[PDB]
Amino acid sequence: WDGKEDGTGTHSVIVTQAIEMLKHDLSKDEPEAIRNDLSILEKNLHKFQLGSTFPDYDPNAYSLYQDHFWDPDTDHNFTQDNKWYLSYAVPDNAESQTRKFATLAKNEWDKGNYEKAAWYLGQGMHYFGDLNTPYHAANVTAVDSPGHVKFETYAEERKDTYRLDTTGYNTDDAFYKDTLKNDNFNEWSKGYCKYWAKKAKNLYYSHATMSNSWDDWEYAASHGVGNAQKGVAGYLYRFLNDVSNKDAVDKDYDLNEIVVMIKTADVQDAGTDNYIYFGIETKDGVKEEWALDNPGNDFTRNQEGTYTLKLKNKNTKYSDIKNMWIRDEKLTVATDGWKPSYVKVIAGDKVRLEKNINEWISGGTTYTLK
Ligand SMILES: [Ca+2]
Ligand SMILES: [Ca+2]
Ligand SMILES: [Zn+2]
Ligand SMILES: [Zn+2]
Ligand SMILES: [Zn+2]
Repeated sequence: WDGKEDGTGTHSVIVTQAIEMLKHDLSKDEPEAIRNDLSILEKNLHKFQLGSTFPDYDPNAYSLYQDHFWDPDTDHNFTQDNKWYLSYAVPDNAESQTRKFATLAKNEWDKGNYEKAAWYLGQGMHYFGDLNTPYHAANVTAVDSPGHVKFETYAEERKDTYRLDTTGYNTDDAFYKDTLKNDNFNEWSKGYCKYWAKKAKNLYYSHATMSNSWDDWEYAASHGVGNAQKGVAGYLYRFLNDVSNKDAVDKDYDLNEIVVMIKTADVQDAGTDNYIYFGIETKDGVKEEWALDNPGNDFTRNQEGTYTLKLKNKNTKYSDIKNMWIRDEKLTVATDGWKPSYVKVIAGDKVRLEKNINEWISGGTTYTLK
């Protein structure tokens, strides 16, 4: 959907209206902690709105915004499904970005930086809103259709007439309780995004094509914007339970992947063209190393990049890991330097590591994280 950098437009209306819906839907039996925590989110509504539009204006965005797309039936974005775009392939998609940002936001909340929590959470709800956008869930780019941008502008012009006051439910009903029943957050999130994205893909094929009428577009756009609002209301419910519930027993799951986020500092010579690797060693001594390389540039000055690393072993839990590292390999004998600001690591439902670095790393060295 459309948005503007100042935190307005369709994406902002969606998340803002979603807050109003949750307030209305909160049942008389809900604990005070959920209400209180929602109020903290309301106090930082501005940062939440800004988050909700930011990814369209992130200076580290990929050239084609391919992470804003997600086809629920293939589990891929268009650069992995469409033959013309295979050399832009990137594992990151709108489903995966939703939970990256939800997980990031929980960690900020645990630390008490509610402003940043709300900014991160708004970014997560941006991607979630995109997977509710028919063109995005059908993997149809702005390039493949002039109708794509046209459809989002149409939606934008009418966004205020799409505002819902409620889901149709209170938080005692299955709509909201379903979001709580699976302790595996990543699995629930993927499953919940699958439900909404498939609805949006159906809406593309049935109603939002370039050979559909104007009445068909109003339908696709009002259901689409409405679905996003509903979906966000539920997502927020689960989020607010995850950060407020002290008595919830915490679970552990085998990792399919590790998400590694790195920012390179904004000083002279901070960047590098060296090969950069992330690595782990389990307790049994098994070793896995990945190259950090999305297509296009990596580790240029001031650049934030996210690297999703698929595990070769399937019976690995985070607590099996003994060592982590970043390794810097240089092509040539000539001395060079890289200054990373930070590394964050996500595995499962949690940010496992946040390490401020701000120290130079020579090529041919290894930096130890754990
Ligand atoms: Ca350098
Ligand atoms: Ca690259
Ligand atoms: Zn959008
Ligand atoms: Zn779009
Ligand atoms: Zn987007």
